[PDB]
Amino acid sequence: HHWGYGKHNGPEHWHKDFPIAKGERQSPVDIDTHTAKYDPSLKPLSVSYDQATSLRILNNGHSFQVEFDDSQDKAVLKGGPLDGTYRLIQFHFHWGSLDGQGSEHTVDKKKYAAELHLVHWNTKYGDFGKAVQQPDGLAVLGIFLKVGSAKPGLQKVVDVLDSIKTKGKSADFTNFDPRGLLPESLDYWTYPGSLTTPPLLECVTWIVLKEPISVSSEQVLKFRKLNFNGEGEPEELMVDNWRPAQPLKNRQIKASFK
Ligand SMILES: CCc1cc2c(cc1OS(N)(=O)=O)CC[C@@H]1[C@@H]2CC[C@]2(C)[C@@H](OS(N)(=O)=O)CC[C@@H]12
Ligand SMILES: [Zn+2]
Repeated sequence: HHWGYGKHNGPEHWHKDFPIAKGERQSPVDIDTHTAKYDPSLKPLSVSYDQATSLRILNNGHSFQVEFDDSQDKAVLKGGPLDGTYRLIQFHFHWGSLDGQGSEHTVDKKKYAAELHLVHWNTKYGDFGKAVQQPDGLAVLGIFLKVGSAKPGLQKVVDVLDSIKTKGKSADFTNFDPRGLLPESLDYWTYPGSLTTPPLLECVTWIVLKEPISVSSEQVLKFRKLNFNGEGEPEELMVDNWRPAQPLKNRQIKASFK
């Protein structure tokens, strides 16, 4: 009886195995745009993905993830609210069964069709497993997806999903350029939070971009053909793998823009 997103093991159950689920800096949250305050102390944000080295794509049983070589400073996030250098380890998505839901963060209670998370760890802690034990160990760049025009830079991801339909399947996924998944503007909101799945560790500086990317209905439909189950098990479509907004508690969301 492991955690997931079903009726009997979904987000409302997670606290029993992971009591930090009810903690003081849980994610995601609703971003109330009128209350977020512009912070002119924020330094410019820096997304340096030109030397990114993608390796593999994996169906992990709750989403799919594209993994990178993080054994060197090759794809890094710096600047913004961050002190130091954070290395890209993987990206993944959360999405809905219908276009009206799927994102984890919301904006004035609006849900997007999906949300991309580019996960990075602070190089001062040496490895990802040590970084997640630190309050400033991770920086996750969140990007909303809305349904409209296709995102050309996403198509290479969508076309390999057939090959990783079920839990535990992976495929070679080299030479993928994550710059093709970014919107034009790097305007963002930032706040201190957590992993949005178990173990729910409170180790993340969240940086959520204001501008969504557009993906086509066909692209998102292919996400919804994935399976939570393993091969040869009853088919359970991988949809609605998002955690709802959590209490903001004693936090302020800051904006990089006026
Ligand atoms: C190093 C601690 C640890 C973290 C994570 C996992 C296993 C982990 O190891 S363990 N021993 O607890 O099973 C698998 C689930 C992973 C999580 C790191 C944070 C992850 C990438 C999440 O990223 S997110 N949504 O941006 O917070 C979604 C999947 C998460
Ligand atoms: Zn995520």
